[PDB]
Amino acid sequence: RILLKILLTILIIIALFIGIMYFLSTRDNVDELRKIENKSSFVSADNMPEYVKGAFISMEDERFYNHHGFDLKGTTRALFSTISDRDGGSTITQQVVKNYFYDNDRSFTRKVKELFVAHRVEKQYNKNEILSFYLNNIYFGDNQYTLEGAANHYFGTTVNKNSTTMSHITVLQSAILASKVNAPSVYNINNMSENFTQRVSTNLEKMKQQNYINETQYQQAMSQLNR
Repeated sequence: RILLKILLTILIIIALFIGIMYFLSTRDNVDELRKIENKSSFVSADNMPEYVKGAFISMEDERFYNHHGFDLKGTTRALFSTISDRDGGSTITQQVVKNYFYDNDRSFTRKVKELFVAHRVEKQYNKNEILSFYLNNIYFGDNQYTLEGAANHYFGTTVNKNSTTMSHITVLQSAILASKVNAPSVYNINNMSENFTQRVSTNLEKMKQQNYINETQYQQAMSQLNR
């Protein structure tokens, strides 16, 4: 029975190991997202075609508005399949937090602070705006980090439903960007591979699957792509 108590001490010590981790979370603030809500090229979600929105949602989080900034079962399955696939499963929120606080370093201990920062944003930000902070903060093909910052670069078009200037966003251009979110740099948006071409089709299929797009619009995104 003495052995079943040493399990305690360890777990309690793992338990407090995660306590201190909270202690650390403090030093970084929640406020950038308004600053990064200003940028050389900026946009908001509620002023973007929904299929652009789902172009990433479906991909990085099938049901992003449903979770409260954490996909505990899919995320577990995620890290359960990372080691078992080497191929989500962190939704859209944390992604921002990652790109926000710690771009240079990767770690588990980082993986943890990360989630404390996950709590701190759904509670300080609506699930539409965080989504947008996501898009106006990420790495695209060339040196672009907002969604609009690459839109004109590559597609010379616009992610604004409103935009009367630079051609309306297309569907068959939107998956390509869900790809982008991690696509660089082995994969390139200028000259693609054969497995590269593979994914967006998958990516699109969910936008169809989870119905961010009806049927008709999908083949017109499955035709112009193979030419």
